[PDB]
Amino acid sequence: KRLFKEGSDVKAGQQLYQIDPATYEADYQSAQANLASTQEQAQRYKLLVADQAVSKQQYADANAAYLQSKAAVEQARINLRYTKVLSPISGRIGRSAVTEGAL
Amino acid sequence: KRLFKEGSDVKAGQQLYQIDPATYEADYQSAQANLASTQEQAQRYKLLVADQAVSKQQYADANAAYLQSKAAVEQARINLRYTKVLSPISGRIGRSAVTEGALVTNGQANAMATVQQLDPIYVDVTQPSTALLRLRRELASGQLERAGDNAAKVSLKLEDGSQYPLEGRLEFSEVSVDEGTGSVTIRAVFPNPNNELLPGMFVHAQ
Amino acid sequence: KRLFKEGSDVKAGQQLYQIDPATYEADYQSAQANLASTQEQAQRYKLLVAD
Amino acid sequence: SLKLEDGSQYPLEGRLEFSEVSVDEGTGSVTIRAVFPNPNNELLPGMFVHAQ
Repeated sequence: KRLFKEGSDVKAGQQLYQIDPATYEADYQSAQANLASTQEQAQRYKLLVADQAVSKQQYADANAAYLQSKAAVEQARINLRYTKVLSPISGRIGRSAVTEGAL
Repeated sequence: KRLFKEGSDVKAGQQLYQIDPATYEADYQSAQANLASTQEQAQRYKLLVADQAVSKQQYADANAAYLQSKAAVEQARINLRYTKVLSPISGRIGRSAVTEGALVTNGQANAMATVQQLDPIYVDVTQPSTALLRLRRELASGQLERAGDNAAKVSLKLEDGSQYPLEGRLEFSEVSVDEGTGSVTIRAVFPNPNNELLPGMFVHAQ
Repeated sequence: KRLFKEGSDVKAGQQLYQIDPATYEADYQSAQANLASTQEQAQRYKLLVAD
Repeated sequence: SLKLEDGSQYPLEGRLEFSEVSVDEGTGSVTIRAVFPNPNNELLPGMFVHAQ
């Protein structure tokens, strides 16, 4: 959708466009699922090496994936956020040089 | 299939194309099968740790796969949904630049079809910034037939010279300015219920 | 469910139990989805080698 | 005050800041900016005008 009237007045921070978020929203929820998982996995292993119950290697590999996840999620979050195009400033906005459905 | 007549009228939300859903529909059903499985597996293990019957590790790995599945299904669902191309808006759709049996890719540059709303229809008029101010005044006073909160009533004279049977509003809100020539462009809105008016016509608002 | 009264009379062919079909029913629909897919894929390719 | 290209006299009055904004080192000319209020959008960019 292109939620603004060509020639109208918009406020800085106002959503001007909406990029189909279906998948971004999807990847993000996916990412978070993963993180929630790995995080736990790690936090647990962190107490097992503490008791020799698990090799330093294992806990390493664990905390390794945990970081990877945390990383992925943040990146997912950012892309999702960008699906809502906003107006950098406040002023009069003109014609939309892009058509709905455009790519 | 390409379920629409080139040159016809489509309603927003109307299926315009149908991408072979064979595999997507297949992957989706597949995904759901998997989820249905892992989900149960997890829900069970959740009661086993509750009774030490199973290590926290196992229940973890379980709920882990469960989440992965739930994830996959949702993604499957979305792709399947996209196999049914729909019209973003209501209007007149032209000639499909894609024929049944063709291969289409998500991200492809060229666009399959193009819909257009032609009723009402705009008439882009360009005047010198000064001239627009003038009329804006003539409106504020009364020298002009107030059409709306900020528009004047206007008639249209086609290129051939004929008088367009209907009357439209000429909104004074600027839509674009040519900082170069300093010219302004405003829009008139006329009714076009019989599609007598088409884009590109050179006309004159009176 | 265990749809029968202990001590009752049952007829041969009568459902006596019901195992949660949730997944089986799921795998089956899944399977058919797949087949419907591959089948088409094949039937098409059968005419392409032909040419 | 501002006088439009049609000769009209823009009602509102504005500031003419003297801090230079740019210099055409070629012609040595200097460019400064006036700041007028435009609450009704009567004023649009690209208008050739005179600051009085």
